[PDB]
Amino acid sequence: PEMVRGQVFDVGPRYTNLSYIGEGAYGMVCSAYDNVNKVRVAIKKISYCQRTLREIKILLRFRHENIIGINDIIRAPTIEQMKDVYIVQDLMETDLYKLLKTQHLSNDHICYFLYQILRGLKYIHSANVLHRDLKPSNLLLNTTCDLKICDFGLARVADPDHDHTGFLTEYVATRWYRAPEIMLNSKGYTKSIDIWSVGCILAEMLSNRPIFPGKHYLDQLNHILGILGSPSQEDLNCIINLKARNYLLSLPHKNKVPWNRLFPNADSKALDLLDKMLTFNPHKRIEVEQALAHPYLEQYYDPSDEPIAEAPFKELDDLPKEKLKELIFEETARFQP
Ligand SMILES: *CCC(=O)Nc1cc(C)on1
Ligand SMILES: *CCC(=O)Nc1cc(C)on1
Ligand SMILES: CCC(=O)Nc1cc(C)on1
Repeated sequence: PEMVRGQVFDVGPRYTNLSYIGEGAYGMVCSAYDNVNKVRVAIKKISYCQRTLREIKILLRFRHENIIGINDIIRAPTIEQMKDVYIVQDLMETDLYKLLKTQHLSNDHICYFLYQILRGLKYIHSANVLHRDLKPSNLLLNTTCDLKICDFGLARVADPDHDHTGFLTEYVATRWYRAPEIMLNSKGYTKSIDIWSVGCILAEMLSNRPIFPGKHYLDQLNHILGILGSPSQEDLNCIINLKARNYLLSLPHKNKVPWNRLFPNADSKALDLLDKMLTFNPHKRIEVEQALAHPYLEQYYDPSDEPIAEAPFKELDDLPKEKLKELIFEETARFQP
């Protein structure tokens, strides 16, 4: 079996000429030459977690141009022998995190990237799925700037009727992209949580810097309020939880920072859409289909070419380890000879 940085990376004879790419959310990732399709591919070693089963089930069900697919899964032929799982995907030149660290984006690139994010998100939301961890590093790009959403490890089926929670409830997803309501009264079980993340991504494309780089849980909220300003009476009245509402009432009045002052070189239509995605009240926040129909995206908008899922998708953290391993074995069976 082939080895990489003194660690087993056992992808069988189909995949050769490994090159270390780096570490991702799951472990070691290499490119390899796929001797069947005659192209280099990306391979991630997984070494279970409910997140692995969630990713695999979702990615195998979805089929969309702006969502990363699974090309192949490598594992031992039996549960008893199965230790590692290798997930083979299209090799992508880069991701939006790397690109923003190094490259200024043209307005045309920002518009095209945002279109493709929203086009992919339309499909995810049409399947009643929430991604819940949208951020630049989870947006892959190829050499021609085709964009694909990845990492469904934190995804959930939407459940708005069970979204309410108390103030300061702990949350898993990446802090800088969390909607204000996560810190106040929301479990992140509604589609509006993903639109906020997209808004944060758009702002980050406009300036190459994260818009709300909070250093800890509550500081994230105070970055958001530092730009949006104090919520209105109406928006406060929507927060029925007293601890959350009284926290907000305790704060000094903060003025809204105009978007054109934060992003003086931005397209005005981009800033109108940004405003609508970064709305404090999640009930007032623009939805994915409205965002696609926004004038900023008029060059691209074509709802007949923005497909939806054939059916809604449909738990994991309630199962013992032996049960989760058995389920991963079953979900990956289709790739065996
Ligand atoms: C879905 C995100 C992803 O695949 N990212 C990644 C892989 C590597 C090696 O670094 N980032
Ligand atoms: C708290 C009341 C509220 O904001 N609800 C609401 C607003 C909109 C557009 O839809 N529901
Ligand atoms: C599917 C994942 C992927 O292609 N990841 C890569 C590729 C390069 C370079 O950097 N990350």
